[PDB]
Amino acid sequence: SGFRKMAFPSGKVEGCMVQVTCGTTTLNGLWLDDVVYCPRHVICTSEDMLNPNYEDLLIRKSNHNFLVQAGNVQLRVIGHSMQNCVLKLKVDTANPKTPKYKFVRIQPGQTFSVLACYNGSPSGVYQCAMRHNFTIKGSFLNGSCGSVGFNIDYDCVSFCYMHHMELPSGVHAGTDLEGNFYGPFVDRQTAQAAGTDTTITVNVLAWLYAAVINGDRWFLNRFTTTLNDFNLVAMKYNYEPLTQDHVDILGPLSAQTGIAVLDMCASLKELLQNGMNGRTILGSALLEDEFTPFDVVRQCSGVTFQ
Amino acid sequence: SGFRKMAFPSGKVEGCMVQVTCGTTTLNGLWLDDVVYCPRHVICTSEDMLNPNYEDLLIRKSNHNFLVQAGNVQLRVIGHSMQNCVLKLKVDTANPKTPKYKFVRIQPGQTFSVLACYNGSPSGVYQCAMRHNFTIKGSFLNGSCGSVGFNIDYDCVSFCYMHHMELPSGVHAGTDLEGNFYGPFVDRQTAQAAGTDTTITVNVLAWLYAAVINGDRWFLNRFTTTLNDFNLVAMKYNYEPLTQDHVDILGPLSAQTGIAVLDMCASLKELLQNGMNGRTILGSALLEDEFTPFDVVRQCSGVTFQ
Repeated sequence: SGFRKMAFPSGKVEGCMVQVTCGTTTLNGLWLDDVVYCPRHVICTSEDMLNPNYEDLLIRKSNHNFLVQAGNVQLRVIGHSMQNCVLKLKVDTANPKTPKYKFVRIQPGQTFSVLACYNGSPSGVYQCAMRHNFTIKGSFLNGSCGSVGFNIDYDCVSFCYMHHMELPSGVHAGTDLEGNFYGPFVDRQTAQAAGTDTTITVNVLAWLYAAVINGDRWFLNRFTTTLNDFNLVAMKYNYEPLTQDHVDILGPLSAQTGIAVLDMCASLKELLQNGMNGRTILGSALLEDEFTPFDVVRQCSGVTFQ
Repeated sequence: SGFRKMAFPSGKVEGCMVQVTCGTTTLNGLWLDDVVYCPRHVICTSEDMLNPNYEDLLIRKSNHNFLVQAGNVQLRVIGHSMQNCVLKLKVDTANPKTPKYKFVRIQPGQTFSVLACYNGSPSGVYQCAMRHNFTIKGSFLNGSCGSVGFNIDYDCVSFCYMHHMELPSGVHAGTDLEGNFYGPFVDRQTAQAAGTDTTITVNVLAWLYAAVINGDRWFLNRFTTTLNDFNLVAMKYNYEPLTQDHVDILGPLSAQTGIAVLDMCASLKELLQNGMNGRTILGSALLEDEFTPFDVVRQCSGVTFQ
């Protein structure tokens, strides 16, 4: 028992992180097979970032201008290509430590693990969620660009995120591994507002299920509700409207706990209206929304990876 | 910027986890060099755990009764020894993936990363702290025993924790890697009460520094205080008494922020007396105490490991 924000074991991704330098700029790349993936803004100076023309900046770069270092090993770049907001560097050596992998573009609400890296070296691992406004709330300092987010399934690593920017508000923006940003963000040092950060309702419900499984039952109430009545409340508190797909995803947890989804929604309603009255749920004094239904089933049934 | 509970990258420890089976019991071991370390209660049935005589139970076991599996590889056990509450199994093969490592016994307040494992396979990684009552607040299901806690420094993995028990209250107890339990706990299925779980004051202060570094400044107040006056408050709220060693450890963070330790203590005081009035600090609605001063300096200056 107990319930923790828990990352995937990072070892498969550690073995893929390299350092990429171009002129004076150093950041992280991901070395899968014989291709190194990195933020295209590796070709930029501090000044370029104010208003980069990436196509023009890229012209003044050749293969040899990209230094790729895996630990101390220097990799040889024999080809480069810009794909959306990421550079692909062809190298002469396949990564021996390449795992089974896929590139996925995730939907808002889905969670993943970040391996925060500096100079091609891993420093730490934490969980986060793709927010409904296409930001993440990470921990990223200068040099962290190219750090990646992922999920693991048995032996397959699904990369879903590459870190590119911090917005002036201090939240984080980046791309999938095809180089398309999540949301409206651009790789330019200009003003960019996020948008309303709505709570991921289906995640909060999952976490309520988790609490119940773990003996934290005080918030269960006598009431039920309707999808429409609940959603009236959700919309007042900037909660994502709950859909019948959401109800479906919560079915297994409903089944294990014997608590119908809508009963759980009525508990949520009363929490939103009355607050927590200074109590906690699973050691938090606010409603947590960065656990997916899958995250809870995982942690509650001890799923394992190779 | 941003501040997250962040584990060490787990890859060095992944490569050390094996599965240990003895009769009907399976749990995790740690394979360092040619020795496999595991909870001695691997020799116990469910019934034995009510009142085990480990010395007597161990007599009816030979080398061949310990099956050790690293992935699919079966390791050969050529020697066994019980040291406190852990078994050491000598195997005929040195772990090729053995890192530089040490065994450390940590002090209350210190944090570490847990790699939660089942059947010798890693499922996830999270941070926790050794509490002042020698428990940890983990996430552990059946089969998790032998999962380890650690810290990394450059290339050296310091193991400080092996998971052994869940107490009837649902918190977690275990040993250092010499097999000595943290606290008064025993490897027997009997009633065991934890003790008062006091807040780790020096950690809360660190996390206040962290918040300030990250722009969360609302709780800074006009006041200062004294060690004795603060401690009068700490003792009322079940906070660890702050010592001058604590003040010393916070010096670098005091220096970076220009906020004297005792000014920060007076802010804490007012938080303890007035609550948070429904605001948050670094996205929490309560005072967090599982970041060490070191943890904050780490995350705030991007320290890296090989």
